[PDB]
Amino acid sequence: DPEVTLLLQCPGGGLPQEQIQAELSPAHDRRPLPGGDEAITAIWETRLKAQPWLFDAPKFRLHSATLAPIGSRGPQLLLRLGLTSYRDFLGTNWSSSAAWLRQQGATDWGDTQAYLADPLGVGAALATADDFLVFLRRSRQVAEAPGLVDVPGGHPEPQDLAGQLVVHELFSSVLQEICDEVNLPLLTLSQPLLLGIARNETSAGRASAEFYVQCSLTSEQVRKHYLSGGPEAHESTGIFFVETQNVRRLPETEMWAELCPSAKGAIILYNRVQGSPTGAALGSPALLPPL
Ligand SMILES: COC(=O)c1cccc(NS(C)(=O)=O)c1
Repeated sequence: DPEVTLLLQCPGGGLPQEQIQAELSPAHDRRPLPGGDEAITAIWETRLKAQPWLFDAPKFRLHSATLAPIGSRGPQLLLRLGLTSYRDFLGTNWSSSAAWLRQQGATDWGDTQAYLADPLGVGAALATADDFLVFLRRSRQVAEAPGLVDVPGGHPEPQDLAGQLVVHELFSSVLQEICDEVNLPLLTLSQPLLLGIARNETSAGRASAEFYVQCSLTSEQVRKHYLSGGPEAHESTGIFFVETQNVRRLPETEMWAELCPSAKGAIILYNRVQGSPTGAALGSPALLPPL
């Protein structure tokens, strides 16, 4: 799957909030463009002159993630974070010259991402009480991956000492996206576990943190909550469910060609970190059938 690469696969079935450190530093920001940031300003002015109702927004930028030696005690992951914006994103990752910027970045900084906004997305493998994952159908009238299948998530907005506040706002925000879009009560939701981080190669390699959340409602109750919002309560145009049994082989189904890249990352990481049993019990041929 060339539109998704894994940057991080978390250990021990996935990492709780309490085992993650963030470092938020201007050292982690995008580098100024070779000819200067005037190019970003130009693209932005042109866009507002077509769509004057648009507004800019801060985003978290992923610089890198470092995993501790496996089976160690103490914090298991360090996320190195800076700040970007919607505007810097439109002017870099979504620019026509994004492939050229990545190459100038290798030359100048030995980093394909150095000239890119790279805002950090979040997504969820969201399981029901009756062992299904939740999927959403994207509007055919939005710009990014129109009419494709997606999982709940978003692009959180800002505001280990501030670092802990940052990690808390990342975990908080995956639950908040589930409450806003799927219309579920917060109290039906487990604390998220981080499964890993995936990169979208169709969007110049911008990264999404992928989480696992369990809901106490059955699929039938989740559908009722979703639909009871009405067309204005969600940006998606439908909801649907696949048995966890059937997620194992989803990359061999015709559904795979319809999944947007960040949802592909969420399913691959769910399969590697939450699926894939290590024990004799869940390893046994009758519980884990071959091929
Ligand atoms: C490039 O953007 C930043 O680093 C940054 C820092 C601080 C605040 C914001 N907010 S906004 C609404 O201007 O996009 C962006």
